[PDB]
Amino acid sequence: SQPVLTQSPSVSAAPRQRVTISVSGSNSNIGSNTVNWIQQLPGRAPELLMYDDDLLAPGVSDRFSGSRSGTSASLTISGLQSEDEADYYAATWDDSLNGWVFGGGTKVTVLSAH
Repeated sequence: SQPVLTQSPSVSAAPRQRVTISVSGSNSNIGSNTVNWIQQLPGRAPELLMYDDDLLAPGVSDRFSGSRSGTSASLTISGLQSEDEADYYAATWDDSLNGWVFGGGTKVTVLSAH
């Protein structure tokens, strides 16, 4: 009974680098409905990060940006910081199911030299 939206896989990346997370859906969801991005920090509850495709929730760093076109969307993290290490989830409405649908989550791991 898997998540309906398809996100790109979990990724590791170095501090200060950029990462792009992709999600695809279909006409019934992302095709005609805006996307929210949810961030779940380690040991914390999920929180809203971006909403209505490209808007920053209160308190969210301007290093995040979002986009949507056709049946896909993306979240871009610029100047990656260790505090960005988290699970990221796409969410949207689906008119054929008459309910909210979600991606499976993308973990962003931030590299450390130890």
